[PDB]
Amino acid sequence: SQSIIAYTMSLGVENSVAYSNNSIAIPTNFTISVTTEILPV
Amino acid sequence: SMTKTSVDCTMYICGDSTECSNLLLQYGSFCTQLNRALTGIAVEQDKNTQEVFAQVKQIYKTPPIKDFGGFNFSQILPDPSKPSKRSFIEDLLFNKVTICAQKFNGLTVLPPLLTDEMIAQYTSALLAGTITSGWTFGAGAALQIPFAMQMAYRFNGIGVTQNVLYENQKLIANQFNSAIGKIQDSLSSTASALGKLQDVVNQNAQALNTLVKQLSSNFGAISSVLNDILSRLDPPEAEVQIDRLITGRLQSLQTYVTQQLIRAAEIRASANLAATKMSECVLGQSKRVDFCGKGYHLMSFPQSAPHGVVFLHVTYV
Amino acid sequence: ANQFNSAIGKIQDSLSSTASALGKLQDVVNQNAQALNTLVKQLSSNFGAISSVLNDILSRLDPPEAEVQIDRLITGRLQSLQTYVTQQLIRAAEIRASANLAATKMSECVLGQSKRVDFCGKGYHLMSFPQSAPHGVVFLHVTYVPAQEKNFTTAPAICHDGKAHFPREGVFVSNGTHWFVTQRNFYEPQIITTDNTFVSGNCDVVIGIVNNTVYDPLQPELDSFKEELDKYFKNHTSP
Amino acid sequence: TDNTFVSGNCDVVIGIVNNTVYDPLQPELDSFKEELDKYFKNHTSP
Repeated sequence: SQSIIAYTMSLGVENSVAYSNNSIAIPTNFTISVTTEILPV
Repeated sequence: SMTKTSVDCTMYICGDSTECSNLLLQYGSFCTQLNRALTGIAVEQDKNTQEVFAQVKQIYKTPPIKDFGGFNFSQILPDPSKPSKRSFIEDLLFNKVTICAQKFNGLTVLPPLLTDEMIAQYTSALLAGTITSGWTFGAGAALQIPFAMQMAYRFNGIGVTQNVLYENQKLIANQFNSAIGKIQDSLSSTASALGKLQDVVNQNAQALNTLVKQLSSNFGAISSVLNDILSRLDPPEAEVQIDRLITGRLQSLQTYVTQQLIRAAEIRASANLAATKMSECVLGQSKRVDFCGKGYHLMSFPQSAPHGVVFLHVTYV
Repeated sequence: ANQFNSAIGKIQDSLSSTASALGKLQDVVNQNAQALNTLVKQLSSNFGAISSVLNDILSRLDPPEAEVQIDRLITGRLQSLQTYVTQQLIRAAEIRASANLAATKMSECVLGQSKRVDFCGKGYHLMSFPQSAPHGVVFLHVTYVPAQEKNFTTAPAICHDGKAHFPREGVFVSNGTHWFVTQRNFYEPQIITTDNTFVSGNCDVVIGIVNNTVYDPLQPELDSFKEELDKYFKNHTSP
Repeated sequence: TDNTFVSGNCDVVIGIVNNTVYDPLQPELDSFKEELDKYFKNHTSP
């Protein structure tokens, strides 16, 4: 029941920013993230 | 980016000829390395376009209410009445900078993975996140901030105390809105304004025009046309004349691919500069001296353009 | 400490589980393998000569014809090295560029802390730890990423006595009944004081300004001395 | 005294100039001398 399908690519998940002239979002908690980046020398 | 070109050397050198094709097999990988080189260049064109424009994994959208503290972004933001989400300044960018023979001579041009609307959609997301949320959506979760409160931090970062914005906000908004009117007028008035991108379009046209014209070049043979050699000479003399065309057409492909690899390094370098300005001028505020235009950097507004990116840098002078 | 220790456990698992994880260095070995394989394979190519083997020319042809066939192999093999070395100078420019980026990330990410946006991983750069790899360098970038956002009501400035108070560090935020200053990279509320803010101009020029009472740490410190001052005079009226 | 900080004497700085540095606490203590002195003046009358 599997087959190769063709589709228009999604650019990312859609997200409208809740912008207002009297509201601000502030992070109440945080992530300390370790991210690998590899460069040839 | 620059025009994605795939050239099948099998048809370029030995266009519709089995006799010639059997002679090109005597040179082997020369045909292979030429196809691999142009395929690698084409693959890197989507890498360059994504490294510069695809810096956000969410499709950010602008609010229905445009209360940005008096700052008028209507010339840089999308226009829903249009079939594509281009701004007034982006329509000037694509209108100021502007084929059959190429495809007929074995030259194939590949479409970008991000279309002219998809590149403009990432530009719209970069504009929406920047104006509604500042740098925070690039470095983590998108944090909403009123744009006039965003500008105060911008001024603090360049050594201007936050009171200078709010005590002069009407003058600062009038200076930006008047300067954006001058961006529209300047870009609509000068034909050579996008000369940085017109050099990419002109380089691709001159390179592909040299690559097509070189098929008519004799290279010392009795004719440039393989069918005129085969129509006049037998299997002994025709191969001697065709080898002149194989060597010369082969040199014309190596000349084209060498110029495309060297120009691909220029486009890689320019896309890397655009990637670092997209992060540091658009997705942030740069304390780097003269990196996001002349003056003390407040912020930059990205706009898409033919084969490139246009930065509208806002600086305190 | 648990966040770093758990994230390093995830770096170990990711690097041990995915074969393509080091693809940026595997492309160096793969490019050199394809380049050197094409460079040797082309010695078997005829280039238009009667044979790819130089001894097959010398075994069959005299001093007149053998020189013509040998020049076919010299020209083609010479084009093989010119194509190879051209591709090696073009690739060496990519290795120089990537080594210069790694050198600037070593100095700014390992030898220091980088304020450059997205130069030392995604997030606010804390530190980077170098690890060596075949033909390259691996940077383990540690970044602070804001994760749990909460929406608050906010104001550009506070009005106290007809004077505009602006934040020193932070933003003005409301819990719904009270106002506090907090830093834009972590929600920690602080009392709106005369030390947390600075004064500039009247309360009419700031669009969206709000009214509240700004705490003066010196006010109870001098009011407690006002009652001592009054007891000092009362004590000296008695003798 | 809040806009500036102290470091060393007035002889070590080449080109230093004389001025009066305002102390925000000085008028706050001068008002305590004026209250004290007016309480004493009134207390001589009864």
